[PDB]
Amino acid sequence: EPAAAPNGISLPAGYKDWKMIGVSSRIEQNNLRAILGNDIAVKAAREGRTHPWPDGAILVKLSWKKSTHELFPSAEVPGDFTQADFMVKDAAKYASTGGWGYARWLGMEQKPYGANADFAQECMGCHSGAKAADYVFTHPAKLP
Amino acid sequence: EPAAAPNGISLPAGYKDWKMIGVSSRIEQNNLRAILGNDIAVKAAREGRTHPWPDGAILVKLSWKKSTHELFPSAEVPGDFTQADFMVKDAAKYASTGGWGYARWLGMEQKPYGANADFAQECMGCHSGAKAADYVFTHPAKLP
Ligand SMILES: [Fe+3]
Ligand SMILES: [Fe+3]
Repeated sequence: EPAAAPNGISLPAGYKDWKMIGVSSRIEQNNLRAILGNDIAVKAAREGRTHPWPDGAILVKLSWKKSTHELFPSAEVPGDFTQADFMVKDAAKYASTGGWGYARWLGMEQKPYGANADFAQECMGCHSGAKAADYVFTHPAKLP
Repeated sequence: EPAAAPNGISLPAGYKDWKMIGVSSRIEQNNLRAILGNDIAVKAAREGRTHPWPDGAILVKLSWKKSTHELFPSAEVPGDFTQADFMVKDAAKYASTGGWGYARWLGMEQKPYGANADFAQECMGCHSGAKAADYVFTHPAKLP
């Protein structure tokens, strides 16, 4: 089992089996990302209950290096897995980080990120830009 | 319910709840895609049972136009939904098209694509390029 994050959050088991909320590509990072969520999160996302997200909602963003497909150079496809970023909603328990518990695990080896238990202030530094949207940038992708 | 594709393939129910296989960005279309699969596909993907894919495997590629996040411009994020493309493995039934049943539904309106029952030959036009990988371009994204 991977080590916990320095703020005590354990790696959510089973996140590879979760349903999709969106996808993204970060230009500046040369990364492709999938955004998944547990069933609490997915229900919320689909029903628009995101002001705030419900307690128990977990979002995960999975990041891979962009490569190009060997048979189809215009297709940018995942290569190396770089990290898994989580946000766990618990309004009471993480009230100091805006009601979310942040945690990141690096690579296939899944080393928990962060020098100490205050690493999540780094997350907050950017995520506070989405404070109006409960610190979540992702808009759930449209599906019929 | 959406109409069946011209070759008789019905839209698979609950595809939006399928597990992820991968993601991609197609430079020449300015889209983002999510590649999901039914549980047969996902089990095959994860175990490397892709030479060939087993009968019953269904892959779906969901496509959105690329948009830029209003709060973070270097993040390309899904805009409008443009199409759902499906490949249904049945080596006997779809022997004429490489053992795969192809089908595409367009837009939020889920209009079946194709002029007639032979529309899949278009798909085979490019997919034949991936014949060494059982006509599947996608390489499952690697996760821990
Ligand atoms: Fe973030
Ligand atoms: Fe295709």
